[PDB]
Amino acid sequence: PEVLVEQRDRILIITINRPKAKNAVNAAVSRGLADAMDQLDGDAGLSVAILTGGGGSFCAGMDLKAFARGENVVVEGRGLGFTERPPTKPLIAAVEGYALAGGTELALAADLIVAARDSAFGIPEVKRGLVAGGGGLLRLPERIPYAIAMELALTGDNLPAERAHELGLVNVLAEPGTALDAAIALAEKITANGPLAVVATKRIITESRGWSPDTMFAEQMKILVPVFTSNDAKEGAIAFAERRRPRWTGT
Amino acid sequence: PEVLVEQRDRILIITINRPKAKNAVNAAVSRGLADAMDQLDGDAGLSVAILTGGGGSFCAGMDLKAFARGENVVVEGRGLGFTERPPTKPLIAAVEGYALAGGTELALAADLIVAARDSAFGIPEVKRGLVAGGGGLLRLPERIPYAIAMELALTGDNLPAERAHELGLVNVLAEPGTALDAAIALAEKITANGPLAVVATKRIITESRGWSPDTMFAEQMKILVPVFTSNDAKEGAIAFAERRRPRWTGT
Amino acid sequence: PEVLVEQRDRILIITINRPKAKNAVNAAVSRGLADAMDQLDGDAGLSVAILTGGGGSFCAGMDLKAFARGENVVVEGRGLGFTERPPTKPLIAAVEGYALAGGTELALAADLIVAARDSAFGIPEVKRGLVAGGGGLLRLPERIPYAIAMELALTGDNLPAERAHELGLVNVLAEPGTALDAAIALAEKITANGPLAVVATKRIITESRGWSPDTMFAEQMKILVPVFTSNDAKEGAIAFAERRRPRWTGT
Repeated sequence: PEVLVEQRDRILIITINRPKAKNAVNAAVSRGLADAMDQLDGDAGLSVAILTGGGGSFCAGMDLKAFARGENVVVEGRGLGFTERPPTKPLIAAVEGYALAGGTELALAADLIVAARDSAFGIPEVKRGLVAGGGGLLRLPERIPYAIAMELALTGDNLPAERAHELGLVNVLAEPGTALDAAIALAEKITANGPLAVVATKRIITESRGWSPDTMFAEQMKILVPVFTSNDAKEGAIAFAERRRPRWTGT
Repeated sequence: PEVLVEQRDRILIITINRPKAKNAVNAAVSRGLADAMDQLDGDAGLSVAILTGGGGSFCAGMDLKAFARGENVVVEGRGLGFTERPPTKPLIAAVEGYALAGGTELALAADLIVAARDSAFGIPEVKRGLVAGGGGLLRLPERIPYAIAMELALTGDNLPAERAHELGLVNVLAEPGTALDAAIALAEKITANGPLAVVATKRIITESRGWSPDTMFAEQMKILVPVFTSNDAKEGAIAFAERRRPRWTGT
Repeated sequence: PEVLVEQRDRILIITINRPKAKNAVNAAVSRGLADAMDQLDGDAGLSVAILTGGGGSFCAGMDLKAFARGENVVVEGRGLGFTERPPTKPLIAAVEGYALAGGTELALAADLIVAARDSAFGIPEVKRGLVAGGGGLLRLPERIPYAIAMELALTGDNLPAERAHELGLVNVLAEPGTALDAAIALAEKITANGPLAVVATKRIITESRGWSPDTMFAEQMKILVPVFTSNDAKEGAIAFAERRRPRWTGT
């Protein structure tokens, strides 16, 4: 299987299993990722997903051999796996080695990035006379300073993970080989919080980028009201009062 | 009094005076803050305000006890004091200790933040099954890198002031206990500049976020014309020519 | 000549030649810059431009003496040289010494900034009772953290290049006196990539700021299709396959 899926408590671990091809995205991998996100969002037993690449490399981008023969790597309505339709639940990318071109675009479509100190990002498409069309040009300038995003886009240069951490692209710098365990620790903190409040918090942040300051509080209030009337909200207050862990139901 | 107000030259010092409750915002504090901003903006003898919390702690958020009994902490049209209606004159937050939840949202509604090296920010609402609705989810992603804002929102973790300074959230790192004096020095630099030009500069920056590149220069020009025809503009030129301090009138 | 223009391979070097006036922009310099950009964009033999100031100083802003006598420094439809109409090809600013007021606004209207370790930026207009109207208030908050942009705007303080590099404003920190050579190295990396893909990458990044997430991929696709059907795209693939340098034609 070109994409491996493992359930661990409330956490879905998604592993691109194409290491001899540096985990490049073909049609198989693209469909596997989309299915994995449909599983994450559709299963009430899951809170967070982690995306990683096996064997020490995250993702070299779209498979060039598969692009050559004309495979349908881009699935209409999802893009490269999920670049044009990110999941509603939180997604963490855990990055070893190279995440280049489509690979950096997979990481950008996640919410959070955990990267080994020796890993690298980049969008080298222009070096081949191409353009990064998986959302890298639309998200990188919103994730790191605009001029740096512009530089990486125009040169195709690598962005080493230490610099990406300094620029705010990488949330956690991990020791080489341990990115996945650092992402699990981050995912376990997110799963310990209120499922409805977590999904509503991300929804407000992502959908507010297409809102207007005119109407930002009004729009946000519609998302807030179901969380504040939720059973979990009452359980949260009782558990904090009794100095114990809350037992979420997702209602 | 739950909010203390002091006039020092052209600077208004606003102190939340509820230290045994960690300066949490009840109805009293919320109304006091709104009044303080109305005083700042309405008094021609004032240029800048500083918001701080007494006793070594900025603000623990909305008072939970007051939220429990149903106090009207949120005043319609202002939010938590002023989160939904920031003042037109510059506001500096000086942060000792913890600024959490609503407290971080008060700081975000200011223009500038001075923070002690040992202070911390955070929005831990999701840990209780709630969501930060005082503007934290709408401003933090515009103040620090998007992924970091997302991480703090999803985990509820603390953001230590040193990191917040590295991320651009904190303007000045102060020695512990001295945040207020560092904020005064920053406020005194702002008050030395042209009052109309200062108020117009902030107005252009804040209102440009809801403008369109199509019409950005046109909109900005309408704000520029009164400042450039102002008496202060002529006084600014004369004083620089004569190598002396300008005497602003605010006209 | 108050603006010097030199062609070196595919790189246009634009030097403000007014060093006794600290390279301040008068009507002459403003028209020279606009002409230089028309040359860059109109000549198919050029890929990238560098803007610098001769003698160790980038640009002190608009010439005050020329503003005093009423020269038309701002040319309608271009602003200060090009602040209101940046070129379509990539522009790099190489900064020695001071880049203040209009000077920082010239640098902001570029795509990339190379700055000597001992150089400084700033917008001190408010210190004279004026406002920075050359785009500094509209671009700085999109280039460095919002609160820092706000601080520099309200105080007029200098932003030293080392800090500007930490904040993401400066792409490359250069040794003092060597900014121009560092900018050439950066320009040479950009010129080695596909001309159409480079111009299309910048166009997507700049025009996406005025797009909506609703329609962002649709808008981007219209720019992508000519690059992907281009002769250069095929040459890029052949050259990478044969492990040799691609010979771009710009078609």
